[PDB]
Amino acid sequence: SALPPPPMQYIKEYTDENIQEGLAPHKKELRKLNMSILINFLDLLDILREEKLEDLKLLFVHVHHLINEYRPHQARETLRVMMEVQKRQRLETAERFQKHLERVIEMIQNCLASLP
Amino acid sequence: SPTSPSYSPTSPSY
Amino acid sequence: PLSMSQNLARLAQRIDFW
Amino acid sequence: GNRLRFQLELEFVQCLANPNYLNFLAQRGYFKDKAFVNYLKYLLYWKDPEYAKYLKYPQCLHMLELLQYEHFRKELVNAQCAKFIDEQQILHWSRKRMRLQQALAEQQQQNNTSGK
Amino acid sequence: ARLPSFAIPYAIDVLTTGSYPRLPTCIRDKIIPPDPITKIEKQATLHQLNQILRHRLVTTDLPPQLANLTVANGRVKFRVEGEFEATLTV
Amino acid sequence: DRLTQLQDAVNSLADQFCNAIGVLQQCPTEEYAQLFAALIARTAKDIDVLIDSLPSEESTAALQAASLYKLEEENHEAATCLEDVVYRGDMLLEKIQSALADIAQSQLKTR
Amino acid sequence: QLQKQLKEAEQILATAVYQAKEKLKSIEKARKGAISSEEIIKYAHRISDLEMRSGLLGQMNNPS
Repeated sequence: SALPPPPMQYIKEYTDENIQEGLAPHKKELRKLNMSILINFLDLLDILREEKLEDLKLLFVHVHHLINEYRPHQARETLRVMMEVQKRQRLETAERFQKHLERVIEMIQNCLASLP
Repeated sequence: SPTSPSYSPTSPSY
Repeated sequence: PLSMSQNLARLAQRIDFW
Repeated sequence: GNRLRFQLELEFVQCLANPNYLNFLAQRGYFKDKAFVNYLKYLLYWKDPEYAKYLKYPQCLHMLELLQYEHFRKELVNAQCAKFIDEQQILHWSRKRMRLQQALAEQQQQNNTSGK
Repeated sequence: ARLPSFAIPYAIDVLTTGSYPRLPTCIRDKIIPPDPITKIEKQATLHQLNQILRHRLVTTDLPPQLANLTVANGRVKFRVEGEFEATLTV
Repeated sequence: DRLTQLQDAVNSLADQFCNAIGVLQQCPTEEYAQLFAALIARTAKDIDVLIDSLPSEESTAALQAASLYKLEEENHEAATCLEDVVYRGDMLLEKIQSALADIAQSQLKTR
Repeated sequence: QLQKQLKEAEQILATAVYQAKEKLKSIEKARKGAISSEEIIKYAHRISDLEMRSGLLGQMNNPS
């Protein structure tokens, strides 16, 4: 049987002494592509090889890498919003606590104004 | 946790 | 899975004077 | 080793993630050398901003965590564990399932919306 | 075709060193090493307890036996002349 | 999200291109032909998606960094104001706690 | 009445303080490299036994 491995080795010498010295070292575009894709499937249906089959492959891989590309844009956006909703709560909670603190400030304030 | 037949051995791995 | 007040129970139970 | 011990740790952890690989290490019979304690630490350095910018298994952390508290090493003499702890990982491998469904409900709720 | 995996989440979390994916309603993991201790916070709770004990004393209908009332660290003190002391935790 | 769908749409595109032939290459006889009228009709509903999947991306996306950047500072200016509040509370309350210690001790030295 | 008023105002603002400390530990480190991630993006991307024994290292350990 093959196996799992051992720990490392020069894991060994390390004890208080060593480590001291062993330290640490174009979308609408796509639209063409697909409408085509429709169309190519079509012709494929049409006449009635290798030539065609590989064709689609190329084309599908086209649209693939196409969308493939697109993905990290929305990635960024996720960031954009990520901070943005950070801002979101940020502001909410701020004015939140505040407005409360106010109303209670009056609460205590009139409570003492309730005293003469 | 012991959902079933508590007994298992440390490393008798066969 | 919350409360500032709850903490007081768990800290109170954990906390004291082979 | 110069450039190597670099990647060495890199791996060593990277695989320290999988837990079996613990028990492997464990009922293997190791956990008796502070050089492991160090090695903990030594790796543990890994938890640095740069430091992970290669890493692939964000289990690594929890690893160190566990495998930082000797009690884990104490416990892992067994795989029963390996079920349990490994069970959480299998359950996690979630969001994709929610996508397929939370929609699904969206749609039904929409039936209700159209139910009005 | 695919592998489209993007996931900023842990990407953040690791960017902050690491993440939540251990045990949310699956706490056992951290759990199974029993929870630790704390010394830094061994004082805010004690002081807040002392203050609410003072407040209960305000909200008490105290009997005359409360004299020589000294407040201490997590130990309510009521010493009488006949010298039985109870440090209970209104 | 919505990306992954377009990926799902491309997966369907092939998937279709296959079983939409599947039986055909392997063989209710016009019923067949409606299995097929479908087969396409499914392809249809897909292409539909394609179409709708489609209207989705927004097109000068490079700079959106620099937008983020102006925004970055925003997040910062949030930092400023809100934290200032934090201190403001910090201060004010301080007084409350104060007066509190006052009463408790004082009244017990009154009661 | 004062006091209970306080009580609230407090453990409320306490609520704050929690979310706050989030705000701090973050706010130091907040937005590292501010692109600084994109790697993490693809990173996780291509991130996402024998495998491990496709251990470039262990692969060095073939005997050794």
